[PDB]
Amino acid sequence: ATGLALETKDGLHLFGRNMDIEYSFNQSIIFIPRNFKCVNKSNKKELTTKYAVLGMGTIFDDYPTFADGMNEKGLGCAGLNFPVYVSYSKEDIEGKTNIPVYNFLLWVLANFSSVEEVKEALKNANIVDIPISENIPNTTLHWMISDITGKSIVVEQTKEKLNVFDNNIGVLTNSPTFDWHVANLNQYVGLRYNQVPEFKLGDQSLTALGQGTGLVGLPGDFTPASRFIRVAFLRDAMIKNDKDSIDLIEFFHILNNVAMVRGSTRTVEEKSDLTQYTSCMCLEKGIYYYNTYENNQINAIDMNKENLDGNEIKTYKYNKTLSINHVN
Amino acid sequence: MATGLALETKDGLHLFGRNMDIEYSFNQSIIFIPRNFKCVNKSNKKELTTKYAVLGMGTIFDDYPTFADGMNEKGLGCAGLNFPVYVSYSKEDIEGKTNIPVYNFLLWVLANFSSVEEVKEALKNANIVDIPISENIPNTTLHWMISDITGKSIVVEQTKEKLNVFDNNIGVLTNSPTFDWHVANLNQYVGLRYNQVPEFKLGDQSLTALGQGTGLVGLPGDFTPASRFIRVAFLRDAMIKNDKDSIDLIEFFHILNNVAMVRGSTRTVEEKSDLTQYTSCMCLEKGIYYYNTYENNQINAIDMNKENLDGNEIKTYKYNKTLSINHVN
Amino acid sequence: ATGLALETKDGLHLFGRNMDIEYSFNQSIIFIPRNFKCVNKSNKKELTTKYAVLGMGTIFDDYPTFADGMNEKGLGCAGLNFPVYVSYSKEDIEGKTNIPVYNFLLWVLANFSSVEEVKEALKNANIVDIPISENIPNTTLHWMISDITGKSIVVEQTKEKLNVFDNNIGVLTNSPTFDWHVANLNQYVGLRYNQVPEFKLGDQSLTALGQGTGLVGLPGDFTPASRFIRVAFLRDAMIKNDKDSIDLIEFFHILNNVAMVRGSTRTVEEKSDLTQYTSCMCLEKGIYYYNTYENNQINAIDMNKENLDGNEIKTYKYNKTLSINHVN
Amino acid sequence: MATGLALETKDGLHLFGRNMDIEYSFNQSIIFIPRNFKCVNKSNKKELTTKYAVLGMGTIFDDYPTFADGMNEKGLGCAGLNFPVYVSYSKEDIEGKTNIPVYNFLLWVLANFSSVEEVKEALKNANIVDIPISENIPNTTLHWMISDITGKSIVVEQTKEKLNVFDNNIGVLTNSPTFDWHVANLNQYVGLRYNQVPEFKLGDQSLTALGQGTGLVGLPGDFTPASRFIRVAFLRDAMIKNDKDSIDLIEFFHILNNVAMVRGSTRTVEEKSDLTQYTSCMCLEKGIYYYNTYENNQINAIDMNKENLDGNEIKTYKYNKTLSINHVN
Repeated sequence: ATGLALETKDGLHLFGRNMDIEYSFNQSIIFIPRNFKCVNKSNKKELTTKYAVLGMGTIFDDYPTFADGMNEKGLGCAGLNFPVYVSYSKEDIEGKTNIPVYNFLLWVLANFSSVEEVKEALKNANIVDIPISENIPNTTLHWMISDITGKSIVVEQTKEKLNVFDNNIGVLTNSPTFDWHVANLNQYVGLRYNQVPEFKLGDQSLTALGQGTGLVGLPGDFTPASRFIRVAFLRDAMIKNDKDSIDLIEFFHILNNVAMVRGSTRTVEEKSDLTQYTSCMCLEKGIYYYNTYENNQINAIDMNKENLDGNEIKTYKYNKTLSINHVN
Repeated sequence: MATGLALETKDGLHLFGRNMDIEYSFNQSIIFIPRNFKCVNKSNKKELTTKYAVLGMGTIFDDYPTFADGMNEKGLGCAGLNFPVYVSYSKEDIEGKTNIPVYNFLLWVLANFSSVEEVKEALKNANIVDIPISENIPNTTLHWMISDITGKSIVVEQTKEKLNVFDNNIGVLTNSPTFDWHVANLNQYVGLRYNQVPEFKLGDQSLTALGQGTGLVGLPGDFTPASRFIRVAFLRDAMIKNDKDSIDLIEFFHILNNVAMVRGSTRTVEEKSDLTQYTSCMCLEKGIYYYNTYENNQINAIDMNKENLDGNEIKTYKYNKTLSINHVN
Repeated sequence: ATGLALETKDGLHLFGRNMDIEYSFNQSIIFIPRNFKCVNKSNKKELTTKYAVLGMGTIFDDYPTFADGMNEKGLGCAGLNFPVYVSYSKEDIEGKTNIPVYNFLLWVLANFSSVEEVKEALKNANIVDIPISENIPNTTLHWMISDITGKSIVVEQTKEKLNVFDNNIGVLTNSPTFDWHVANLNQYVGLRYNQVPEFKLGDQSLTALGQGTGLVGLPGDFTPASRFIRVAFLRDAMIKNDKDSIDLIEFFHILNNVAMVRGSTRTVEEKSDLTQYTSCMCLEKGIYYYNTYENNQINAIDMNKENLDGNEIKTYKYNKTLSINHVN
Repeated sequence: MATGLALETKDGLHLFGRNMDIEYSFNQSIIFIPRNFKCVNKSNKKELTTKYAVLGMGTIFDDYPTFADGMNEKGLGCAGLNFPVYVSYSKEDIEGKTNIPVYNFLLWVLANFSSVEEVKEALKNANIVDIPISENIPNTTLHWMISDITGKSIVVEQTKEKLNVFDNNIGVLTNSPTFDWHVANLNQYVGLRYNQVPEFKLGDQSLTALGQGTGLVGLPGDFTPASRFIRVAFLRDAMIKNDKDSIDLIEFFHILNNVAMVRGSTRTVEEKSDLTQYTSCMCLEKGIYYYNTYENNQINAIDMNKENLDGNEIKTYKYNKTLSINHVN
């Protein structure tokens, strides 16, 4: 799983993700209008949305849970895998605003409008390991949150406390912790985007045989660490050199580089780990762009073309049928 | 440029295409040439009458077509990839050989021959000469990949000594150094593993895998011809080994997406961004030319069978640079 | 700077280091006998040794400061560079056992006999930034401590508190923090010591053209992180496969691999960064083995061949003259 | 095996030697042969009378010497390194050529020739034949490096087609693939920097160097012939570029120590540990053979000028495997 935040040539903010899994999770695009009451049948817990929500997820006993999404105010949140360094409390903690793991994403999007608003509420917050339904256990997760100011934060609950890191890298991946990755970036300060044409090795002259010689040392594998490295420097390079050319498609070019291909990443259960879908949320415009592994054409769902004061949940069929434009 | 790829689908169809990695636009369009079309080079008066119908990406200077990558009606496909050094074109013609200009080699293969085996025989007494398409447009240093409906592919490189015709059992191609160098370089990566390594007992310390893809650690991530060659070769192999039965059109694109250049991270000495301008994919049996671009990632299809193969006009199609979004609601 | 701990084929414990610097620090081997009073002229601070000390260091106004050394009871300590993540308090902290940076190494060796003894005292301890002399500022440091039990710890004072990590890796380098390096090891679980002879790449057969194919992916550079990786896996490989063959010279073979060579590592001041010396302490026998960049022959100083109840500091000239054995 | 290295000291003396990377012992000792010594192979009755005095590492089977690496009185040095594939020895003799057995090539160079230029000319009509030193001891697949007091070095590799004699402007050598492959592989690492990169501004995030040697990130750390070749080549270059005036005997060892194999980390398929058994260094002008071992790291010197160069006996010296400690007190 890879998370990305970007700013277009005309002020707009793009925030999305790569979902990297070896399976399906019955996912669909889910729309929730303003003032919508949600009741969990299992534990009788209630949530009424203050803002309209649009994102990817699934529904259990009429209860919506999200993998990533955005609200009407331009706040976006993505839930990425966090294998070993995560730590949830099994029961509620007194004083703290206790949030069930499955419900954290919705809680961010339904209640708040800005990154700052989320920051403040998260000071007295705690993630509790209570499942959505009794035999549907919570997954190991950590979240990236971004808004229309261009600022992004990272939520990671360790054994010590709930950490809210400022994300000045603009990207998130998976384990280890965020501070580990930021420090790991220092190991790669020798990388150069500019072409290195020649090298004088004494009597022998060494000439570059192709482009991209200045990046030799970049890891090519699909581990969380390597993917963090690639996506961070690819992003940096684009901002530095081609800021005026950043539009919707550039978001996908960066993430495609860290996308898992069928066959190359095999689990111990002998399944192929794929980048099943890539989403991108235009926060200002309230549009959920996404494409899948089977169908690469960008599909757009606009929340402003729905009734935000509606009474029902609207869902959209996950598109896994390749769409080709026939020229002749 | 470039990365070349050949692949066999679950239904047993053969896909052959390429990435084009240049930092500019060469005014390209998709060119179609019918059977028995006489192509007249106005600069040097050289004729070419096509035996088979031809379709692919290229450009036209003075009514004369030249290809970067294409295919014919017989399911023979050819792609032209950059080859900086290690290539020597004969300045003047050679006596006894079949003298073929650099710009014209690609069309020569597609217009005259139906199969790879037919090309191999004809290339025994062949030479590539350094004659420009016009006066002011010099020839680019090129090397080619040719594939057909049998599943076999060849690499054609002209060195100072001779014109080499390698067998391509890897199914891939990039750029300099020579093909034989790249094959030998694969041996460095015999320790790569597609399977997950979950743990390692470091004496007293237990090391557990942080995420997926630990076996492929050591793979290069950069965009040099060599590093791109290794990635595309092993990614391909992995898909054949584990998922032979799921190979289809879009799998071709996923493989090449990994070795695709991104804006900003590959900067030429003339401070310009090198990008994967377009990715083409030719379904050889069906004669359909699929392609997307850096600007528009939707695959566009151009079927040559929908045209009159006995026509008398070269037909072109505009190069799509406008993103095609599907508005769901 | 690289630190290493090892166990011989016959029970003995070897602990030492690589000193990687672009300069000289007027270093010499320093011997201190039992019950020796040390008075700092600058700040009038006092220290009387409970145990005899032997190690590498220098002397300012009759005050000894150590880079690495051991005591008579078999406790060893090495002080390695810790650039950015270190944090010393400028003044003393009440309650805590405040220790000046320059004096920490001696404080460990003079007062305690075992790793456990040091662990206990370090619970209420703090490192204070007080210089040895007014214009001789303290360096950014973190320490590895090991004894005759085979156990090793790592002392790192961050902004939060004083951390004592259990070193089950048997090695130490430089920044980032120890927990960062231990986590970074997970990225390299795919490494194999065993030869990978062939690979079936479909119709093409790939055959190994030399030995050591299973290690492809190992970093070759001389950064603290890469050197941590190499030295940790080289150590592991030796324990696993050739435990019965581990003697004194094996210690040097491991560290030589991570040793800096003249010319390759240039500082911003255009100086060549070298592995100036490599020390190795046989903790049981009380022998300080070491060799330098100029002279590679192992030189041995035995503390038991000195008067441990003596009255003076004994020093030994740092050997930088190559010693060759003439066979004929 | 192996890694070969040539280096020029501050005083202008020429050092040539090698690492030997085998997982066993081949009963080796330092062999000395005086002028005009007749070496008689008892198995196949072939003669060799030396023109110059010879010294180096090797072994003796049936009173006949064979070298792994050595030098002569004239300052010509030669080393034999492993060459798994890409080498083809002629099974039987070739008509017209100078037929030289594999085991005998090293001594042939040192006994008959004084300079590299003299060797080059003689190698024009030369061939390496696959004749064993005895009946039951087969020839190892080898390739050689020859250097002299001029500072010039050559690489000699016999392929299926011809006997190649490359110029060595890198001053280094390892093993398979061929020399020309390794030279081309250096081009992949043009972005390596000996100088420290202190910082990198990643937009909003400031990245500062954790330690020293950030420019050389991307360098391979493993012990394959290729990875060893790259490290030894650039480490050498760095020392010449920045510290030309500090080059002396021990600098030779520091360079090779980096590409030296450590016990346990290089495991053969026969589950044995591959080690750098010995590291030799020949001072060509002075005729002194310096060497250390895996067991004893102290450099041992054997001066050939201290012997009677007009002697009538082959003289040997025991291979030192006992650690030499200097007891200070």
